[PDB]
Amino acid sequence: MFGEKAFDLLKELERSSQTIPAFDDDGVRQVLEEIKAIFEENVAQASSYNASGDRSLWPLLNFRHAALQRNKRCLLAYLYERCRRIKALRWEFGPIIPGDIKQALCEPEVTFFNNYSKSLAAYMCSAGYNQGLPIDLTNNLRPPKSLYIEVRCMEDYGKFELDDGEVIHLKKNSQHYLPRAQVESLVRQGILHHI
Amino acid sequence: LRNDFYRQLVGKRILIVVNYDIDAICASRILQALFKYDHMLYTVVPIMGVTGLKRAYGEHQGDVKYVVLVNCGGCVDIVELLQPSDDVTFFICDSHRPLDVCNIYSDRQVCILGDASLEENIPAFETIFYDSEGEDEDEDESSDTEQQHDDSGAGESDQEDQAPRSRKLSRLERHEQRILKQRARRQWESERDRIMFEYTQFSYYGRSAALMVFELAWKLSKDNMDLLWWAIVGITEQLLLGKIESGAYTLELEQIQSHVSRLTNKTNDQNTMSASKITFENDLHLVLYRHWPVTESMRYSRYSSCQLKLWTLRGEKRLHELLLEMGLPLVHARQTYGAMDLVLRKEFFSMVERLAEKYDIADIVYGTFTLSYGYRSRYAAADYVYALLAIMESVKKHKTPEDCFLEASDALSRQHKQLLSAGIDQAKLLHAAVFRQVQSSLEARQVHSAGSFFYYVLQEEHAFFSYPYALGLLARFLLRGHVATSRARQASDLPLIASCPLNASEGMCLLVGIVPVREDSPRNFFGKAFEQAAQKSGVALLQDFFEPAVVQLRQSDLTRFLDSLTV
Repeated sequence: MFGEKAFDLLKELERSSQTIPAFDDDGVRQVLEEIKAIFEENVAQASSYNASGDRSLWPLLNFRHAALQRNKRCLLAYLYERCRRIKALRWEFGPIIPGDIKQALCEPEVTFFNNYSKSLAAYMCSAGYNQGLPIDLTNNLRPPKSLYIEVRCMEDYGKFELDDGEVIHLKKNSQHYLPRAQVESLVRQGILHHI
Repeated sequence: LRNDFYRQLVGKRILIVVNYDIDAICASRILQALFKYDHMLYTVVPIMGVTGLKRAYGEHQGDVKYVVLVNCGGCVDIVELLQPSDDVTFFICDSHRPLDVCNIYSDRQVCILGDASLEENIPAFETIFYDSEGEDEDEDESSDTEQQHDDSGAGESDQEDQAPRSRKLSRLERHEQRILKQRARRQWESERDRIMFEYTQFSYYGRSAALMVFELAWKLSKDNMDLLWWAIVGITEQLLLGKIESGAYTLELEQIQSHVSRLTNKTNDQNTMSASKITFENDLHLVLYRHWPVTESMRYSRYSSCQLKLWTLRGEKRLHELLLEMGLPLVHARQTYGAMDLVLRKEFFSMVERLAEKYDIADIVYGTFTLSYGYRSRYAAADYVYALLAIMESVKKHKTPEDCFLEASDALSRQHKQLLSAGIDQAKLLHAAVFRQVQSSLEARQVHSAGSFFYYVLQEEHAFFSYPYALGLLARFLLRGHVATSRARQASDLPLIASCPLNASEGMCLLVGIVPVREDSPRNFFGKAFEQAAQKSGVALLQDFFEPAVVQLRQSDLTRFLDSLTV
């Protein structure tokens, strides 16, 4: 509000706790109209004889400085926590089952989502095996048990189960030809606290 | 037996637990336990009907070979039901016993647990499918059909003097070359005297659903106290020898006590909190001795009431007079039995059992069990089951049927109990809402005889009586109600019907059949009896339940169907 809106900007995530309908790209447009609204003034006195070098500007440098500080680092949070939440649910699953929407990508988050997924992919390749076994870490915790049956669920949406099935209808009663590698993604992003 | 066949059970399966029942859940949760024990993942199922079943299998169009259904089976030659079954292993364990023979035979995809003192239906297949009359599975004198079909050499084969089998008598002609058909029909119909004795006159239930299952898991060295209690629940549902029979009560006093008493894992150190091994005592089917006062719960059960006729005042007068001889205080008769003082609430049953011998009631006391989890309170034998039936809560959300099932099966744990008191409460309010209609309907004289039976119809929907369990309960409180006091001793013995409005379902006028009085073993005609009018005129009838004694009609397409169904 004079450098406070991020309290509102992550309020995009207000209901999106684990009862999340979906998400969007809020809180950038008018606010990054600032960054070019202001450099004009911040560099208005640039190498000027308008004061011939005295004490007078010394806040104004700092005015620019703090404006930018707030701007950039607010933004750092604005992507950073998004990486964090998506990373959490992506510890609940690979990029098999992508984001709820893939429409709340604030454009440069192309770079960011893909970068994070594939930095981690690289680290994966190092991990697991020297060649790299992307090694199951946070899902499908069946000890040695059945391979090919379907089960009961608790009403998922997103519909992202491509794996090996014609249509398994990844919701409650996603009950079809389900193999093991079909059902290899979701454990606690909202389904099978109950078979 | 499956001390051998259970050793088949390792691969994939589907465990279906057919339409709502207390046999169902008690019999199945144990097996869920068993099966996540030997590291198997499997499938439990809600069943909404035979169509729910058929779509369910349709949704499970794999080759899960170890298919399992329990407490069902008598619907078809179920290979006709379930065509793609090729050698798939099914398992039937149903106590709805009057089951088809084609399901028994065809030792391919079925489990004939045929064990019974009735060797009465042996050639029941040896003439209906094995013989036939005026048939096409045959040859002709022409040379175009010169191939031997599935020649049973019987009536199933030709009737034109072409039957290599059927070697009891002459060949060309007995009195004529087609007296084959004559004797075929002789045996056919003279023993449809016994086929129509099966499945087209009467139905019943048999044995347990899950006490056999207890003995199964007993042979694998499990002393699960809770499994004794769950099976107790499964039986005490239709232990109600007036509802559907136990019989073995005085024989299970040996059986189950022998299961549990003789193996005493601790004879000296059991005075502990958690799950102090089950006990046994002789107590009542008085509804809810424990958490309520007397004077409301002395009033909503039928058997205590009908013999002493309390929905009129005078019953209360004699009631008070027997509280007098009992000397209970009225305040104490209106505080919860546990909320009473001590000595009265100890000596209560101690006196009541012997000085109710002399005043019109003989058949209230039973033999059952009860136990603690801890120090909260001492739960009761059936107050689960009468909390369960109150969970069939057909709300308009469309999820609540299956959800209430899933809730119920998640109830009988020792964990989830905040809901169990909920079930008690819901049960009580319904239990005295039962009574709330009887006075209205009796003394409005709604007892429509209409000939050979008694008959009820109702007008709009109650959330009590949307579903039919409450409906059978209505019919089974009024019936005693009316027939105590309005009759001579001649006509107390005729059956009963009852309409059941469904304002929900566009107008269908549901019905339930129920039987005349005091004949425990002589049970329902209504395994088929309603279907007569279904043949005679026949209008949009249903028999969807594996429960037989039920239908579902249109709102108004019943009365003429009833006039046909007079006889």
